[PDB]
Amino acid sequence: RVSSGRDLNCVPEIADTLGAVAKQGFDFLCMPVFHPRFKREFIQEPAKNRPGPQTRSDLLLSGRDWNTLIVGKLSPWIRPDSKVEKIRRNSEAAMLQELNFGAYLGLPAFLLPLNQEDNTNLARVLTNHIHTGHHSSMFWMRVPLVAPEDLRDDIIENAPTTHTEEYSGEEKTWMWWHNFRTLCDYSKRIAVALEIGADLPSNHVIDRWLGEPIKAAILPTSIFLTNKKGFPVLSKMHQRLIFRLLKLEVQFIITGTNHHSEKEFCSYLQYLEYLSQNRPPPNAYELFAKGYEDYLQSPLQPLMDNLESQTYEVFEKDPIKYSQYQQAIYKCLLDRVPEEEKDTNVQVLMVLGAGRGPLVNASLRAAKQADRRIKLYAVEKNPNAVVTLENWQFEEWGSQVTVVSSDMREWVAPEKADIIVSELLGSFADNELSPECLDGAQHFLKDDGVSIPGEYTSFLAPISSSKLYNEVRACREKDRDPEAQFEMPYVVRLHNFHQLSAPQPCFTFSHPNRDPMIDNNRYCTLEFPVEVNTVLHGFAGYFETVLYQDITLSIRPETHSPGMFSWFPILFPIKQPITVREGQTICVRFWRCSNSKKVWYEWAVTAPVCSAIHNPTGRSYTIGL
Amino acid sequence: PACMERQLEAARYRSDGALLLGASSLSGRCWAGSLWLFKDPCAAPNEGFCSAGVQTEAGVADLTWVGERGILVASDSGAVELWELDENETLIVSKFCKYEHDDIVSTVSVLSSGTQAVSGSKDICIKVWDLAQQVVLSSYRAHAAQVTCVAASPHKDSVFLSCSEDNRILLWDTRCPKPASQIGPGYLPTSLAWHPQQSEVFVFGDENGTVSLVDTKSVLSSAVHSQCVTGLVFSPHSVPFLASLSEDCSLAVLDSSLSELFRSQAHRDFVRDATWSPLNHSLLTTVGWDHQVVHHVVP
Ligand SMILES: CSC[C@H]1O[C@@H](n2cnc3c(N)ncnc32)[C@H](O)[C@@H]1O
Ligand SMILES: Cn1c(N)nc2cccc(Cl)c21
Repeated sequence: RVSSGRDLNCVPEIADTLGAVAKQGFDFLCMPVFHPRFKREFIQEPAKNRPGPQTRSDLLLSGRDWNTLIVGKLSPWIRPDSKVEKIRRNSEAAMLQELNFGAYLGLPAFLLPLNQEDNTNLARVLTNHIHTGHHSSMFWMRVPLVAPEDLRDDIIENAPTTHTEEYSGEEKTWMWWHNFRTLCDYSKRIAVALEIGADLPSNHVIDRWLGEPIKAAILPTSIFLTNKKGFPVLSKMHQRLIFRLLKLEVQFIITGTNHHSEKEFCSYLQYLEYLSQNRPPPNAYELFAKGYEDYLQSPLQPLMDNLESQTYEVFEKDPIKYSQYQQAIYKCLLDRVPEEEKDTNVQVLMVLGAGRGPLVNASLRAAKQADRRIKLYAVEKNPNAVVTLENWQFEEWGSQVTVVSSDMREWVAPEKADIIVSELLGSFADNELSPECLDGAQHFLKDDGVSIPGEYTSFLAPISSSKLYNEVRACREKDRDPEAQFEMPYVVRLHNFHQLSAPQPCFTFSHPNRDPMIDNNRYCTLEFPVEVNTVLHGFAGYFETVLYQDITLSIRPETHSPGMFSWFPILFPIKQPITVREGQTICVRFWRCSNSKKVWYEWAVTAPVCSAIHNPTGRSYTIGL
Repeated sequence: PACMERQLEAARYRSDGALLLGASSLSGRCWAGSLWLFKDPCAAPNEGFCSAGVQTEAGVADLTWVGERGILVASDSGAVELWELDENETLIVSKFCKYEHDDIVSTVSVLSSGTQAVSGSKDICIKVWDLAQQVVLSSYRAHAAQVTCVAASPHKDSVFLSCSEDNRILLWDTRCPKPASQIGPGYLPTSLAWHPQQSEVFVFGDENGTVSLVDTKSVLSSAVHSQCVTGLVFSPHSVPFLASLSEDCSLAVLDSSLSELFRSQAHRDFVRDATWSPLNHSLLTTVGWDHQVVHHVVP
């Protein structure tokens, strides 16, 4: 299925035109609310005293059709930024008239064009109209990939099209949008209707729109080639862009007349569906993650909070993660118990944070395929999950597993362990206080003990997503700091965003920690070479971990564990977006602070521009010890 | 042919004196247009006393005669239409209707030979047509905004002017590898009119109400109107007068030095087209969106 609409500037009969467009297979119609050539005077007589009606009546369609099938379009003659004062005033009154009439109809979306550099007064009228009530109407800004001046035919004898490649000049259309939405203060009711041309710009100009709230892609009938049968097709580069837009689930809009006379108007439509049936289906991770795209969530704290039943159920729904743990345990047992001691040496395993017992079974399965004897200790502090363990221990496990309902930092073990297995890692490696837990539990580990995981490392990467910045910006709460939402991380399936640099390691922890500098406080400085122009909104968070030797788990996209869908990237936002030029370096500084009660992250940008230090003294975000 | 659209868009005279009328329905339930012929100019705009009439599918943005029985139309549907009168001149049959522009065709003009024409549309595209073969000879994308007006050269069949909202006034010559030649910063041009007795001279009006006199071999101007200048038509006299139209609902007739000689405020809405009478040169007919067809006695 593809949600596709039809753009029109000529509608004789709404009842007839809407029926024909629907019979061709479209979902909605982009049409003008007033006649596009019907200019209207508002100041000077006698043209303003023109007798009505000014447009069609709302009775021509049902309220359901206006709410789902019709998309408003501004009149072309409306020029709010005209250098002529009279034309400017009439355009202001006309723009409000058409925007108010679109709202009167309850139109789901209204189209407004961005065709020049200066749209300041245009932005003011729209911002003025948005704050006149709290309605729910969308405003699609029609902005082309390439400006019309930069795609004109080189047929002007005394004004040739300059053939000197300018990097920033080819990105001028994005600058129009960036200035426009900034003037409107990042309104949630203002999206982009990207219009595609016959000649696509350089790849960096297209990448500029990554992370931008694109809700519509306009495809003229002129950009379609012709096959042998005489049907509309697209170039392999245009196809490459169509697939990129399908991942954003944008609505494609077909504009222009039928340039393939023989094949009727539905032919352009089937071709898009043809491309939409010819793309790789989702792969496990992609399938499970569908629905959570760019959905902000609070990072879990399995220490301070007791996880619910279904929370553990999601953890257990991943065989790849636990197959690695079973493999790591299976590998360590052989390296610690030689073959001649397979029947005499019994290893002491202590699952620190067993939950409902997925690692306990993984340990039992590991000792089986390794032909070694083990004595299990299932240590869990959540009393609700201990009910599942003790029920498991009575019906199936038995005397082999010893359930311990206590905190691993307070529990006094009867003996010392050969191996300790734990899954206390979050999306940012140590964000769940895994170092503090294992350090407190480090006393009852043998001098030659093995810690699984042995080490883990966090990874950061600067990202650009005007969409996600609005998501965080909309999370301001009543009885707290109005800017606290920017000083706390979020576990989110990153989707509509743009990674600005390859991720670099941030924080690393080793277990067992033998160092006399036992101190989990960290201060790291990272410098990211940026090879494009963009706006910085936040930093993506990932992590890698070493279970045992070569057995590893990772959410770092380059080294991501295949099939393991049970971890989403974390996001450290920033208060004000930062502009980054091509070639500049983004320098970020991250701190891992901690007191006797809480642990928290502090971060700040120092290049190219200094930001404010985020979450100082954990005022807006703390992890409970 | 019973209900005529209220917004009269164009009015043109031919040789014998018949009046061509093109209207559009710019509001209401149906948005379409119509073509009418009035062998009695005093009978217009009444439909009961007309010579012929036909209903079109969409509105009429701009039209012009193609000889003595041909009617070239620029429709909102993005198609260039050609209508021709029968042998008895009682019907108006459609000759062809080619949908080649991707947006409203805003302006159209017949070249000198009468066998080719140039069409300007809101799709930033200008096309050259072959009225005989009913095909588009060339398609130029020289401007960067909506094409406002295109005017063919009165005597050179390969030359024509064009103005767009990109503040560009282009002089065209299809005999050259690069046909477009920009002419010289002010407010946007909105109407073009060649001089009927000088090949290298034309006039243009801007959106601010200023008609200017331009010599091709690269300046006189005067503030004629208070709003956008809609049209500019030269009288058929030996020393032709200049009739200017505007959105201020006024008509002005200028001399050789752009001085105001006659002023008419008869129209209550926008004044769209103006045509001089070939039988009586001192008479000038104007139409507008107020559904009026006024005949002015120019002193
Ligand atoms: C199985 S997901 C992590 C598990 O470890 C448990 N856990 C976290 N911190 C501790 C701790 N200090 N002592 C014992 N269990 C813990 C959590 O309650 C959760 O069940
Ligand atoms: C084990 N575990 C912990 N501790 N935090 C998690 C977050 C997401 C998924 C999983 Cl499987 C998690």
